[PDB]
Amino acid sequence: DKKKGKFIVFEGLDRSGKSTQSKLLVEYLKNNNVEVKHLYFPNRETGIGQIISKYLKMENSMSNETIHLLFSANRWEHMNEIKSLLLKGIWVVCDRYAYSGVAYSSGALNLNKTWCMNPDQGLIKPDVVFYLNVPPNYIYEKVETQKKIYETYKHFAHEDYWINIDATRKIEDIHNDIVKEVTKIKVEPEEFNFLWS
Ligand SMILES: Cc1cn([C@@H]2C[C@H](O)[C@@H](CNC(=S)Nc3ccc(Cl)c(C(F)(F)F)c3)O2)c(=O)[nH]c1=O
Repeated sequence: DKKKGKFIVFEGLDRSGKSTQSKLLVEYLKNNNVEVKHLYFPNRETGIGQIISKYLKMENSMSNETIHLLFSANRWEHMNEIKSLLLKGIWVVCDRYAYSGVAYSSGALNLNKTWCMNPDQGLIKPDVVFYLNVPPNYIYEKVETQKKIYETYKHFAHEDYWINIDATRKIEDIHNDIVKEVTKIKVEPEEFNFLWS
């Protein structure tokens, strides 16, 4: 029944260095003989993710609710896999999750926050979210849009699982900070928890 692996999500704006730091953490975990799967959302695992790619390339004109639900569906299609890995003691490091879903739809597309949160209710909750904080300053690439998304990400800032990381600092120092925070996580197995608990 118990979750044995740890689940770490990285969030942040498009440029914030999510993928660099997530890659570095994976490498650190592996170097230490911790088994780990590196995942990212959205992905192209099935046809759901293929439609999402066409959206982001602005090749289709999909409505805001339709795309929002495809992003959430792409997370749901991964829950079996993520549950099974964590049950086995394999850690999961994931680049973006439901927090992106809410921040981008509610920030960029002006969808109601609660409506945006609902379809991700019940997803596995991560142990920690590292939010790679880079203030936006001078699809979605316009700084005003980035600022809207930045503002909505603040909806999560007060939560205990949410770890703000100043991602303007040196790559090595960011990595050391993330390793420092990972070493604080409880080592013992625990019950699975779920969004938005
Ligand atoms: C997991 C998730 C992510 N996002 C956004 C949209 C996109 O998936 C990501 C922001 N990064 C982007 S838009 N990268 C990007 C930039 C340019 C281009 Cl062309 C592309 C593409 F190749 F995918 F099209 C991708 O975060 C969402 O809006 N909702 C979600 O649920």
